[PDB]
Amino acid sequence: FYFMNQLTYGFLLMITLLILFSQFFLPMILRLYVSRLFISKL
Amino acid sequence: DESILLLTFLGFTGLVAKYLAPAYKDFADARMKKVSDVLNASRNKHVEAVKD
Amino acid sequence: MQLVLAAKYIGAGISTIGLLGAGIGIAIVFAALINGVSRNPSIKDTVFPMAILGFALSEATGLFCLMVSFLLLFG
Amino acid sequence: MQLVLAAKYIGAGISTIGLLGAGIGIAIVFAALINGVSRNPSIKDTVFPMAILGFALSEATGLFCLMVSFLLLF
Amino acid sequence: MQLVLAAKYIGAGISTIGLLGAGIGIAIVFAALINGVSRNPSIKDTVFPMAILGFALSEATGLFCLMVSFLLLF
Amino acid sequence: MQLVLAAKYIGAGISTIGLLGAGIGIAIVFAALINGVSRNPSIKDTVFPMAILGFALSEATGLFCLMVSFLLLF
Amino acid sequence: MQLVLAAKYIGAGISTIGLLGAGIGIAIVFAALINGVSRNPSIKDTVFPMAILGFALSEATGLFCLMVSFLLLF
Amino acid sequence: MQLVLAAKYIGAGISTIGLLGAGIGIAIVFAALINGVSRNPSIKDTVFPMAILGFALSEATGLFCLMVSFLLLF
Amino acid sequence: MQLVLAAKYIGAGISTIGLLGAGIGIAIVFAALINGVSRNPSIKDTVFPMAILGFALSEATGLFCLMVSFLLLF
Amino acid sequence: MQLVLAAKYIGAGISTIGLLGAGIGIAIVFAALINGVSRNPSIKDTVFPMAILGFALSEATGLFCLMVSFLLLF
Amino acid sequence: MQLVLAAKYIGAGISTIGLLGAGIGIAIVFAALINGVSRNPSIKDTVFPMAILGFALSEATGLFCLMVSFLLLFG
Amino acid sequence: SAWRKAGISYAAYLNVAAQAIRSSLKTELQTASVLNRSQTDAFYTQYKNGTAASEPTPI
Amino acid sequence: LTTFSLYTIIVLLVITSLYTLTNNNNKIIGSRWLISQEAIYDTIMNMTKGQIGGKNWGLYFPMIFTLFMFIFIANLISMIPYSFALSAHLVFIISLSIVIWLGNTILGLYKHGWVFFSLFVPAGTPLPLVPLLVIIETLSYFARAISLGLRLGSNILAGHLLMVILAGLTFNFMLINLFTLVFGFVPLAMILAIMMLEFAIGIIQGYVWAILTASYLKDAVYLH
Amino acid sequence: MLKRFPTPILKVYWPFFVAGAAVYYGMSKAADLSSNT
Amino acid sequence: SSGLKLQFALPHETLYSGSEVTQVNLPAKSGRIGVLANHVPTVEQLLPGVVEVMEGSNSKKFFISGGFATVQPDSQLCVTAIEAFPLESFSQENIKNLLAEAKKNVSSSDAREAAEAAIQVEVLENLQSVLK
Repeated sequence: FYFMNQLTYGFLLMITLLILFSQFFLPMILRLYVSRLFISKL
Repeated sequence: DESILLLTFLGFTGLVAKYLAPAYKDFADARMKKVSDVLNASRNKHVEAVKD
Repeated sequence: MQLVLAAKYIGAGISTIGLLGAGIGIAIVFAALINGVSRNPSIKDTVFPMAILGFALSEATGLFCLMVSFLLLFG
Repeated sequence: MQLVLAAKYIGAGISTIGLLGAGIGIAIVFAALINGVSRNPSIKDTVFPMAILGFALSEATGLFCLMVSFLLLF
Repeated sequence: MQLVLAAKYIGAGISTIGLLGAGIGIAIVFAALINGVSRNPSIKDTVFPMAILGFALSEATGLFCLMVSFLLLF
Repeated sequence: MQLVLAAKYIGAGISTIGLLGAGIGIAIVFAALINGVSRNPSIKDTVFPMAILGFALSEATGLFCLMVSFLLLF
Repeated sequence: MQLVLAAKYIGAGISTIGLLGAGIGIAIVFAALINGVSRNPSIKDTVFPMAILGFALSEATGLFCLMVSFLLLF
Repeated sequence: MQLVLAAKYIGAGISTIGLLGAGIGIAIVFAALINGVSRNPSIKDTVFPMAILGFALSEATGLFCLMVSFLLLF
Repeated sequence: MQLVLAAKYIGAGISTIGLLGAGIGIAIVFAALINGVSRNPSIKDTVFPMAILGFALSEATGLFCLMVSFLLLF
Repeated sequence: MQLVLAAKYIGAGISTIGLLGAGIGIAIVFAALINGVSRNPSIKDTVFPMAILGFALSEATGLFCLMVSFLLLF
Repeated sequence: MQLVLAAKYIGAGISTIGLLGAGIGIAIVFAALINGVSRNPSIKDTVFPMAILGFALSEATGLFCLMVSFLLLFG
Repeated sequence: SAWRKAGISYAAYLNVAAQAIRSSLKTELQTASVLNRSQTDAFYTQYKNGTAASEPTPI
Repeated sequence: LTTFSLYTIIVLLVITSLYTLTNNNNKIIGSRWLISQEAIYDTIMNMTKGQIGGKNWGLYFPMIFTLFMFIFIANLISMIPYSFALSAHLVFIISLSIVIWLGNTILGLYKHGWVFFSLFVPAGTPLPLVPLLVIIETLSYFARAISLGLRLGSNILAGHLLMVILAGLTFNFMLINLFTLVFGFVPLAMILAIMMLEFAIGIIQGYVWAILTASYLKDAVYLH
Repeated sequence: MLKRFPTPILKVYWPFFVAGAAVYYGMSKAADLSSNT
Repeated sequence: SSGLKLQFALPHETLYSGSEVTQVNLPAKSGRIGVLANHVPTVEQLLPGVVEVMEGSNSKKFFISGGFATVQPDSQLCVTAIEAFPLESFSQENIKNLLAEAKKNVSSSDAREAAEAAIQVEVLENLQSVLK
């Protein structure tokens, strides 16, 4: 029945979270990594 | 029929507030104090290096 | 209808012995527990919550067994 | 309805032999108990309350199995 | 209703082989006793009471099994 | 036709005991987990996911039976 | 109506194999007896009487299986 | 014709439990894995590549019978 | 008449679970590989062809079993 | 006579899994090979023809089962 | 009595896999054979008669089952 | 065999093993270091709490 | 409108509700809501650093992150009793596994091509089982594909429907005669243990998904 | 809000996107061949 | 390490001490154990028998009167024992057998002498395998 429905909105939100977490949520914590490392190393 | 699983959920979350919440509280407090202590100590150390 | 609930009862019968690995499983966990304290005496209070971890989830599989035998007995 | 009580009877028959692995497991419990006390006689009856407790709750599986067979007879 | 006493008989037959678990396991406790005292000849018959206790309760499983078979026989 | 629903029920019953193979398997993982730590106490966190990971691989095999029961149940 | 003695005979057929692994178990007793004495030759008369004690009132319980195969044969 | 799909239902029921020992067997690979690193800590990421290989092959034993259940489902 | 193809389905059901033993078998061909090669890390290239020798010709026998199912399905 | 060919089909189904005796059995020989060379690499080819000799006259016994299947199929 | 030849057929089918009790059993002897010579390389010519002696009187018992199957096929 | 119960300690087990190995010597290769290595000349005397005396026996 | 796509919108709202309200004004100190995300990032980081072990190991580290978190969050919403099954749509999860497997095959053929078919020979073997070792490989090659999907949703679909029908147990136990209230505490603790199992069958199974496709990434990227 | 970074998802994650489009086309074939059950 | 550090040590002359080696072959309590360049840290008591030491060079054949093999966790295997031995020259049949008969005679004496003489018969019969 809703094979197209679930599949298409799942594809959209999968590629959405791909680009979203990639561009946003991994480097927003990698900034914390590099910041704490650069303060500790001076 | 479905509110009984809700009752198990409420009792389980009560046990979570009894058991899991102070443990994660203490883990977060310990890591917080550790990172804050190291971050203060490195700064004080190279302040003393500036004084040297 | 003179046959279906009788077959339900024998289906609850064959779905009762799958907790066989309950009566093995947790027990042989305890067996290594008896080994674990024997070759290492001060690890007992270390391992026994983990072993009771190694109890609990280890037996509940067999629970699934008899709840099939609880459902096809009744519905 | 001549078939259904007889089917309850053979259902209690097939729901009886779950104590096979129960006896196997408690035998492995006592076997490791002998092997543990052979290498540790010094700690014998500290393990043994825990050993017999795990024995109790672990044989209780087959106990519940044949009382399921009992209620399936009834 | 010729089927029902016949099915009692075959239910008795299938409710026999749970003692096979006892029939294995009450031997292996004494087998581990052989092994343990061959390892440790110091403590032979202070765990032989525990060994025959595990024997007794471990073959009581098969006792329960064939008495289920006997009560479904008659 | 009066048998095919009964055939679904007893086919669900014979499909059920596959979780048996989970319920033994996970156990020896925990047993090896004890022999991950009895002989090596300093490595247990190393195997604290790595044992239970194996749990989730064995448990799911048991979980791949009863629901094969359930589609024949429903 | 000649179903019931046929069922008695197949009931003797299913009350039969519940000694089989019992014949394994006493056997591994003897293997353990080898692990008794090929490892520890000094333990032999310490074990082998009591060990064959372990080889008796163990396996006779398994022999109970085939004597059930007589009482429904008659 | 109300009987042939009944028989393929119970044929899917008997072709279910072939996972059983495989659901054991992957675990026993894991058992050796817990005795692999607790014995040898510096092989931890050498065996765990091939062992999880040997996991999947031990899956490849006991999975296809499962889908024999599904194709006989349809 | 309706049973000649219905029985082929249940024969395909029973004639598939032989991989079960493969699900027990080749596992130790990996698992004794583990505690073998954890015991000697640089025996690996010595044994990993031999193990994948001792895998393959020990597995295909079970792969015969469902093959006997396949011809019995078609 | 309409039933005897389907009976032979399910007879080929039940005369199938004696390769189970291979499907674990010969595999454990290779398992004993692995340990048998991991602790002892210089005694590989001392055993390895003879051991693979011990392959054949085991596994062929299991092969007997499925050729029985053919004489109960054709 | 129209079934009794098919009864013999399927009785031969359920008396076929007793070679299972051969097909594993002698194999463990071969396992022990390795456990002879990998443990004791000076025991091989000691054990290689006896172990292959330990072949016959094991697996022939399993052979019994299928030859019973043979006398349950035609006999 | 049952030297652990009846005979020697394991150090003395290997000592008797060394005495048998050096006893199985080539007499050309059995040097003076071998015979002096087996020159068991130590004398043990068990004293008591009152500093009593046992026999100075050849070990 | 579909409740399923609305549930995916609720998932994205929780994704907003994991970092924006977490981060108090971009602070170094790492508050309590951020410690959990730190632990997740580290336990995926140190995992796939050792798993695929490549010089180019981090290049799929966001992907191995974001394929986890979907299963991590969607098994935190169906945990509610009054809810509909999120990831128990086996067509969806198995199709996700099909997408990941086919992307792995296209990556391996674009990276290696004909020598990507050199994965069919794991080790040197003597002759009468050299092609057969390929075949059981190919027999496992789609089994590498099919199982990982057909092993996640069949977990979750087996769980909550359990807590449906065993709720029916409490509809079949606490509806017979009044002495069912006597010693009727053990089905409550049994469903408690099933919920303990359900958090595991969400979280740890999502990690199983992650670790198995991480192994499959090392399979497809690196020819042995 | 969050500092947007040009993290590589087009020059890296192409074949999984290609596989998603191909599975959409396979679902077109399936829902035009097996959705009438 | 590439290879292994063998510390083959005796009370009179420690022959190898961290010598780089590929394989050791030693009669321990569990039987003849061959150990390659890497191994688990493992402690074994050594039965008197033939040790074969294979290196980058060929494999030397020594007899050992028992001892201990201990894998120091830096892959340094220490063989700590008593007796070294040539190819076969130190072994002489007339020396062994004429003493072995007398040792079977002393094995009939009191248990302090009998157990030790039984050990000596065992060692000389193991040395018969060195006579080969």
